[PDB]
Amino acid sequence: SALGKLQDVVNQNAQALNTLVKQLSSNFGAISSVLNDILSRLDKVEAEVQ
Amino acid sequence: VYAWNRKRISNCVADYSVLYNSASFSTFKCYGVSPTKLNDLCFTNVYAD
Amino acid sequence: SFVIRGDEVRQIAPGQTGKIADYNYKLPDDFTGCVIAWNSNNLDSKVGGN
Repeated sequence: SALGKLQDVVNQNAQALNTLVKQLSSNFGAISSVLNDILSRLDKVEAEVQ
Repeated sequence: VYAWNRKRISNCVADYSVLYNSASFSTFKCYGVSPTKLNDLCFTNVYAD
Repeated sequence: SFVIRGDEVRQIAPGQTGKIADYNYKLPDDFTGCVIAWNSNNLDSKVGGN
């Protein structure tokens, strides 16, 4: 545990990138989080809203 | 309509353009997919009620 | 300006498909304008057919 100040800096930056990547799996109210679902399921005017 | 009949559709190739351009239909609507795009998709199953 | 059957008036809109929108008259997805239509069964129909 002696170098905890330096490990805390490594841990916070890994936690922040892991959070930023997992937010790509969110819908935010769209029909899917997968952008290729929206583009393969819907036509232009309906897709642009999602 | 109180006893609605379900047909499972499987093991086959469709053509939904032949359906949505058919002269037979007085109304046609879709949800979660757009009718123009259906011929590019696949499904684990389809059901007709 | 043109004549179509009453079913087909829905196809005279931006982003549509079907034999009129596909093979006869296509509007662009960013159309700016007005679509105006009226029944002409008093002029464009005939007994035995026009």
